[PDB]
Amino acid sequence: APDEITTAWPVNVGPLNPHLYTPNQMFAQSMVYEPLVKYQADGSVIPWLAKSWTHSEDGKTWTFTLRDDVKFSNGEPFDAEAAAENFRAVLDNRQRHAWLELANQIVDVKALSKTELQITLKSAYYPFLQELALPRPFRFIAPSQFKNHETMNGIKAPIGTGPWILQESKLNQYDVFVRNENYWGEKPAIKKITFNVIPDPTTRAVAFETGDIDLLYGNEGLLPLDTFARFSQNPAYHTQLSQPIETVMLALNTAKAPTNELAVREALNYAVNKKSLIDNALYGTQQVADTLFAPSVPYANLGLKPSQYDPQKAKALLEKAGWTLPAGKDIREKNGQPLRIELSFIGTDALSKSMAEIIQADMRQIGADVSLIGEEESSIYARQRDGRFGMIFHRTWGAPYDPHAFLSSMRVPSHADFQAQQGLADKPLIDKEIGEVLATHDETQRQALYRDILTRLHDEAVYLPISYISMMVVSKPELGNIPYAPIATEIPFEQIKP
Ligand SMILES: COc1cccc(CN(CCN(CC(=O)O)Cc2ccccc2SC)CC(=O)O)c1O
Ligand SMILES: [Cl-]
Ligand SMILES: [Cl-]
Ligand SMILES: [Cl-]
Ligand SMILES: [Fe+3]
Repeated sequence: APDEITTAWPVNVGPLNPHLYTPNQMFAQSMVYEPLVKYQADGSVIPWLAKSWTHSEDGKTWTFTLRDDVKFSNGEPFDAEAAAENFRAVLDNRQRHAWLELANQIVDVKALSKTELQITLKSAYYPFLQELALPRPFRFIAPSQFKNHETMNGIKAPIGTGPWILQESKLNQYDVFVRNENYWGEKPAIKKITFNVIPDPTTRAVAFETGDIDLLYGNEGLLPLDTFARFSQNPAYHTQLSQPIETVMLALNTAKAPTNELAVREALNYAVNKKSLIDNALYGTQQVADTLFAPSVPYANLGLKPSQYDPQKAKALLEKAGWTLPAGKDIREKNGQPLRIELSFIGTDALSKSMAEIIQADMRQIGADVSLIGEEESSIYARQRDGRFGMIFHRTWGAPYDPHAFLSSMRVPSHADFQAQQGLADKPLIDKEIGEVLATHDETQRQALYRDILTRLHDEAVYLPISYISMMVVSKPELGNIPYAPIATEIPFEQIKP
């Protein structure tokens, strides 16, 4: 049928517990579960499950007036008690949500009536509404589907208020969603969506070519980029490449030799020809990045000075810091110690491996010996959390996370950014200012704090920005134009109209 589509994802969507993370997939949680307020491309939120709201003068007490016509997909009512119970269930697992500062800011949540929901905060937390709008954890499952009045230990059926319902799941095979015929809002034109589980990018491309699937939708890893380019010229297909959504970069460990030295990090930031990397490894499909955040990101248009590709300058910086070349050797030494840096990445990720090889080659040209450490995903994440890396591939989070939530998370010791920044003398000052910028409502001070944080991170060369990457699409032409969601990690299936 023309109102049924088949697409793909590298893994299953997961159990669709609205309040937990891996192996739950965010786009799928957002298909079934809904927020109080909904994020818009212009950075604002609109009323959603909450039709209106007010707050006290000190900005600590918030009162939401909820819709009274919304039902969970199983018929049960959505009301303020249901919402309040969801906030309780999330915060009963509060430690797990440390990365998201709203989870530490919420003091109290209670239903004042069927339609009035009161939320109290520790402080006037300015990104309050934006974080309520995220795919997780603050979305709502039917309280009847709690397990012993909790969700942190599992749920029963994944019953949301959203436009899609999970029909069935087969582990390592597929997931099937259908349209919610009792949805409170606009009904999707598509009636059924099947997700084929296809972990390999080449196999996803082949699946599209043979006609097994109708739609591919994802970031730069969706399919081989040379294949994507070929597809974009093939009149039998339709392809799309969005405007950039987030940054891909290296994080450099300021607490580990030799990346503990500023001169070394500065030299590394001059050593990479990013334009050539992109044209060589990314088939020319992405944009060069000079800064942690693109100048188009809120609060990030700061006139930060780019470190352009300049091997001569990279060498000079290293020479001045005492890293010089021994007779008949291409790798620099200082105090007998070679300039050796470990670059860790997911070993089975062909794109990461390709970029890593380019980075290694470019840095060898200025006398730095980069050793490639390709490992399984679990081992790489363990390295991120504990700072067992010299350089590591990393990325920002896209809207609405960038920049406030990404910066917020830099304070959390179990994250790559904290670890990479751990060796900076100004790290406590940075973490203090990150705390302040989230709670300030002096707009002038807020901009000044973002400027100081991002400028320190830039001047200290904590990162090696590589690319601003885009969303891409491959689809059967009959599906028409495929729209993008304001939230970079969501997929607007309900907006597709064949
Ligand atoms: C595509 O994945 C993301 C897209 C945009 C933002 C994030 C950041 N996540 C931050 C929290 N995760 C950790 C991380 O991505 O660094 C998930 C998480 C939270 C608490 C405990 C464990 C984990 S997975 C290690 C948001 C989320 O997953 O809901 C993403 O992981
Ligand atoms: Cl989890
Ligand atoms: Cl995952
Ligand atoms: Cl139970
Ligand atoms: Fe995450």
